[PDB]
Amino acid sequence: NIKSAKKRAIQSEKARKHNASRRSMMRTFIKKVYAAIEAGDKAAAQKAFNEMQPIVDRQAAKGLIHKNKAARHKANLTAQINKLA
Amino acid sequence: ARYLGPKLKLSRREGTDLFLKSGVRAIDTKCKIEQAPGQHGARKPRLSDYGVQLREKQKVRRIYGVLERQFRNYYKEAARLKGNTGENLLALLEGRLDNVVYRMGFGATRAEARQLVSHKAIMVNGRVVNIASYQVSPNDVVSIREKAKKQSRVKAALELAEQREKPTWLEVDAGKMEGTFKRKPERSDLSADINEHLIVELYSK
Amino acid sequence: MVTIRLARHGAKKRPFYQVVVADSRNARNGRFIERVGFFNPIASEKEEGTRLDLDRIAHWVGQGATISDRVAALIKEVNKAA
Amino acid sequence: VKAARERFGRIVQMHANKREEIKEVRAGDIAAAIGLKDVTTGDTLCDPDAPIILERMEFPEPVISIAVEP
RNA sequence: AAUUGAAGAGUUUGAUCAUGGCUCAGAUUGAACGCUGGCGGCAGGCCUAACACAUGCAAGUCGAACGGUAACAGGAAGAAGCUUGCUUCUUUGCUGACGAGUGGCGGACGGGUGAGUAAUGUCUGGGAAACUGCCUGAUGGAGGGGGAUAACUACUGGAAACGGUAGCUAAUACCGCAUAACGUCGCAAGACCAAAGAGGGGGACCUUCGGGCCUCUUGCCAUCGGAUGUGCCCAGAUGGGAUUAGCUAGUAGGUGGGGUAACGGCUCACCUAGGCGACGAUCCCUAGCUGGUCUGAGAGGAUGACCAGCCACACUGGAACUGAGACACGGUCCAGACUCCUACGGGAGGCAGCAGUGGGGAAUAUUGCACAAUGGGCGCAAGCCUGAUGCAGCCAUGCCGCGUGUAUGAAGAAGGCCUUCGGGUUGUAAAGUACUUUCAGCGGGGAGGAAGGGAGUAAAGUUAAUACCUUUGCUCAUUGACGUUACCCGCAGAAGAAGCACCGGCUAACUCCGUGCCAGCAGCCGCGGUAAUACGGAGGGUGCAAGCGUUAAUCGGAAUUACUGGGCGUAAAGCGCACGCAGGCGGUUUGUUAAGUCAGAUGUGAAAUCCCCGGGCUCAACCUGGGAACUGCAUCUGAUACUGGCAA
Repeated sequence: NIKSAKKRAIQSEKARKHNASRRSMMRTFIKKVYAAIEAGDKAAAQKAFNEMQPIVDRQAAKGLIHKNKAARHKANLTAQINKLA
Repeated sequence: ARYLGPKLKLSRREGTDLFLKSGVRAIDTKCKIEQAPGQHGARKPRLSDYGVQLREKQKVRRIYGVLERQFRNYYKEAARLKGNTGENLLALLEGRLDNVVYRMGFGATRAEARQLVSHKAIMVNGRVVNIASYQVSPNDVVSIREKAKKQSRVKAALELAEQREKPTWLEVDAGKMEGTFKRKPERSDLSADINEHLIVELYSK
Repeated sequence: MVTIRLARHGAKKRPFYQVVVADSRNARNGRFIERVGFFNPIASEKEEGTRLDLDRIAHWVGQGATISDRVAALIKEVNKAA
Repeated sequence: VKAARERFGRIVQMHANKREEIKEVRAGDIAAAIGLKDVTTGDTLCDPDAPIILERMEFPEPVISIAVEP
């Protein structure tokens, strides 16, 4: 409130609206692979796996994911489809 | 700090002539030594165990001028000094500046020798001296500043102390108002009239 | 960036400085790992007055240790390369 | 008049009742110092420790002796 | 050099001994009350209400990021009061520099208060499942585009706070495709991922005449590592109470998904029915913790004010965001409590930051000064910001000293005081006499804390470069809040500077006089009966001393919870008496791991602190140097006498 860098509190929700959009942009493509897990095609998920596969790694690169949740989520999902075969 | 009172009662209540009212005419003749100190003490008191340590306590606290607050901390460091703790406490009572200039002949008493110490008139080993609690180390010499040397009162006080035996642990020149300090005074060197043994029994408990 | 800089001791109007290694946010007279020497501004040429242990200054900068401008001024007043 | 040595916080002079501060005590003004403990009414005070110009003037007398009950 | 340290006395009784409480002499206070009061240096100085808080001030910076230029300073196209360029002036942002906005970084550091918490904490060892901005080393790269957008205009709401909409545009801001590896996912194939640019100088070339071009400086980005700030797990200790006996339902555990940087019931799904506890569980009260300080022979007790580490917290309660890192002291939102501005719509706010206010209270500070020191943030640097600090005010609160004058001085004055009324005494005391006057007061000389930074030259490297940048000594003029500094010399005069407790014993120091178990005295036993060494005053001393007594508190003495180191027939104390599962111990012989114990080595035991020997403050206190200590803990490898386990 009182300090001369109160513009940081203006810049926070200026930033947060962008990053939570990239959060929202990230999660729906992590969600999108979980659309086709329950269907039963090993490549329907794998084709959409390559839709988040840059996007979770663009956003690990842009500065939101700490490089290790991406290593988590590209590992379980790759073994998700291979659990059935 | 100082008493600055009637300090020959202090030689009359204690009896021994511990050097306060010395002056030129060394015989007193005006005090009636070994008597009551006042107006009611005509009887001889019993002098039990507590007071006979207390009565010689006034004998050591009055030769050199050291008070109650100053004598006690000398004992504390002396306890860690090895060997005879009476000698180590005497190793701390014989470094005073009013001690040495009284053993230099400068001054008809300690107070007149305090006066030359109190009024900047001493130089020691290339430093013009200050506060009289200075323990004066060995391998040092003592001197007097040029503005306060030979001023109408140092002369005859140097006479009655050149009749003294010049106790040879420190040497005085006295013809240009300088002396020399060699080392410490041992038990073999003092008057040996002072019982130091009843002091330690006070700070033993 | 854990640095090598100065820290302060002594008394009122008569300083004496204690050189230390520390992170440069760490409460100047406080937390630190290993002092290497000290410094007295009232140098007093009898015995000492500024002592440096040079072989840890060469080794701490081996881990990176960006020095301060006064400890570097001690290097130019210790005659390091002499 | 009490034989005690006190000290100052400020001096205050009000414009409307506007306590706009001042550190200068001009001879002929009026001030309102602050936080002095034992200052009664009718004390003749001296700043450079000079002899006072002693003033004793508390001589009206109250006329009623009425008790209280809090 | 470094643990040379342990004492008692009064008090029950006619008297003695024993038992045993009581009390006192020591030391130490974050102190307070009263009496009184000169000075210097060094430390500390709201503990009680984390009570409520007016006022000012504690975190800003970069233009070498940029669009811009709102002030201000030049200069420039142009232009004159007509003193023919001494200059009035609108324009241009060509520069200095930069309010405001966007943007990079910090704002989590430092500071402040102990309310919570008995264990997610701390401390001290050990870890395995991670990250790490700034910093640093090495290794590749750093191409080419684009769309929004504040500011700034048009119009404009509102008392103000604070905004409104349509437009337009720049940037190390944001988002794209190419291109990626010793980086990531996966058995193996393969599949994806980054960014940037500003500034300085300059020769030919080049001139669309912003420059392109070479190069130095500075900067970005990917990654392997380190210093490292931090996160997480385990063991053992870390308080009182059993008049606190059972507690628990994500509670113990598995599988499966998910989760966070990381590991787990960290979380859902289902199965199993256990987990902890009388070797103290849960419940309750109180409390931050450690190094350490106080005392003490030692072992132990009490306690963590100042100092440094760790923790917690930010009015109360909660959640999540941004960022390297926060569930953020001086940030967001919601809620509550209580206040403040109002033109009555609507608006705000956080001192357990410095200083202060009222109140609480036996009690605790200037509504201060400067950024010179050191540290920090930002930045190229110059600098700015710095109540972090360096000082400086108030305080005999404490720890140490200085001085309050000295020699001579007998008729042994006066006066007081007591008295065989003779005398003695106060008392060398004073007066008097001879010096001297430290600090005073006062007047002037006058070191160091100062290192740097900036300006000029040359040289050593870089390169096209004799340029720039960097570095090297030198040269030049300057930077001190403290400060009428410390400190030295000189001046007249002893002129301004002594008081407080006590006197029956403990425990050193007396008679009267005045009251008569009256008024009073006191730490303890006890005094006062007109006829007091205990009461009140005076005088005489006593102890101390610019401090002194009392009061409160911890330890000692207290062998008064006795492991070191006590007792139980009569003094407090043996269950009314047996039985007995937990539990505690245990005869002798052989072998055996080596748990216990023991030796040695290694690493840790932060620094300060206590101690030992020195240096510097003139000496002391104080401030430090080296060293010792840190009595401990773990781990590795050895010994088998006695204990334990194991076996005969």
